[PDB]
Amino acid sequence: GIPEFFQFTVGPLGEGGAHKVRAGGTGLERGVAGVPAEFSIWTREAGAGGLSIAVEGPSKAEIAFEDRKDGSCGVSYVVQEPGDYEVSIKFNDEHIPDSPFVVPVASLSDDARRLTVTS
Amino acid sequence: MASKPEKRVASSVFITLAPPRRDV
Repeated sequence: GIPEFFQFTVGPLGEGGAHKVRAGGTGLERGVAGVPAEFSIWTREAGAGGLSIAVEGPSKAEIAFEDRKDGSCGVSYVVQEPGDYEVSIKFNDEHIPDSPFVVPVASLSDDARRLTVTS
Repeated sequence: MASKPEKRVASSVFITLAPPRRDV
């Protein structure tokens, strides 16, 4: 070896697809009590593998993959009630730094404050 | 306060990308 072009000396040894793993959408900012939400997840680059998704929160959120973007994977999920939802997506164990990501859901609170919705 | 219940509820599910037999 002799990269020096990083991609290996980068630091986090690339960790693998952890770099091509892209995830950006509105469902990646907030959700509402029992309201269908979704976000995009582009991939198809590192190569075949697995994608584990550990969700945690006051309720079990649903998940729905939809290949309808010409290239971006649409993962539609559904939250049940406000709180701090946490998801961990890893492409073949390539857990992105964000994972565990955070998805604050709000019931007519758009914020669910520990003083308004008071928990 | 001290949330008596340990953390909130938990959930675990996922899938995997495994296209048909490679033949490209």
